[PDB]
Amino acid sequence: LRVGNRYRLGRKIGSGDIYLGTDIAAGEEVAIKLECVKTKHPQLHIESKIYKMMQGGVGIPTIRWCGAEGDYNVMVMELLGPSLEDLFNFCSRKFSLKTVLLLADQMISRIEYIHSKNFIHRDVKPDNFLMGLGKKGNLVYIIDFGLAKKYRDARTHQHIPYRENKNLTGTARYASINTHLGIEQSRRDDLESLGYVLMYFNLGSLPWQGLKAATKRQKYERISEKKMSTPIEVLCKGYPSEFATYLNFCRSLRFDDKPDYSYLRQLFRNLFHRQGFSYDYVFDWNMLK
Ligand SMILES: Fc1ccc(-c2ncn(C3CCCCC3)c2-c2ccnc3[nH]ccc23)cc1
Repeated sequence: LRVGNRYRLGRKIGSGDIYLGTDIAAGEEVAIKLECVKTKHPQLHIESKIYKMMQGGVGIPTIRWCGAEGDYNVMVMELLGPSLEDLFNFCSRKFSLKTVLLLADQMISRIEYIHSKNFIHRDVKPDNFLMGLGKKGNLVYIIDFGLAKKYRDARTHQHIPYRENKNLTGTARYASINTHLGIEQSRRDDLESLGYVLMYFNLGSLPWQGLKAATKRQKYERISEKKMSTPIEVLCKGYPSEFATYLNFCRSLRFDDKPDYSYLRQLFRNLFHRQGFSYDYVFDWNMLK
């Protein structure tokens, strides 16, 4: 079907829904996200506004086209490759220290860029980072701005107020302690969540993963409690101290503190150099044959 002037829609990729497509005119594959014009909760146009504000940043996917066609609102992106969850599954849920550290360097940089554009992400998880294709295959991208919010006024740089008594909107596995306590999310929270993602890659799972409970809200209570009763030195036992030092620093941040991103990158860089690794972008999955 003839989306825009110059895009052919293909079959679904996964999860509105995501499709493979072709830029017929340029001879490139693309990713297409459709949303029905009458949902109860229209979101794509809002998301697209944010993706547009992010454009030009390293590892932000490039919008080809937004519009509407027939029954649908439409956004078209340059094609990207598999997520970190997909590549983690493909690697038997085991990443080397070198791979974790290569990813951590880029991942901190993307969150910092988002924050520079006056937003917080609030769904930092392996599924929302994708590797590029082709020439861009060494580059980690971030996606999914459906849960994102402005944390300061674009002009006045005025932080949003400290609020309580909130819901847990994102993914519970990687959520911050302050999020479980129902406190308003800020920059520190995106970074703490990254901290849990990194240990996830180290361990193959997290200790509060796979808790049975009867209801959903009961399951979140159980995750919260497990997190809050698992000291950082226990979570990180048997891995370089840097993972612990990073999570402790994140948990020390005040609501409206600007994180020292540079310090966090330097932490993992120094570890990287002590191990004698080279920044040559050869991830575990590149060595498959
Ligand atoms: F305009 C957009 C087009 C696609 C997407 C998207 N959402 C989710 N994904 C993937 C689907 C496969 C599982 C992992 C998440 C995409 C997506 C898929 C492929 N290459 C892409 N390039 C940019 C986003 C995206 C988001 C906005």
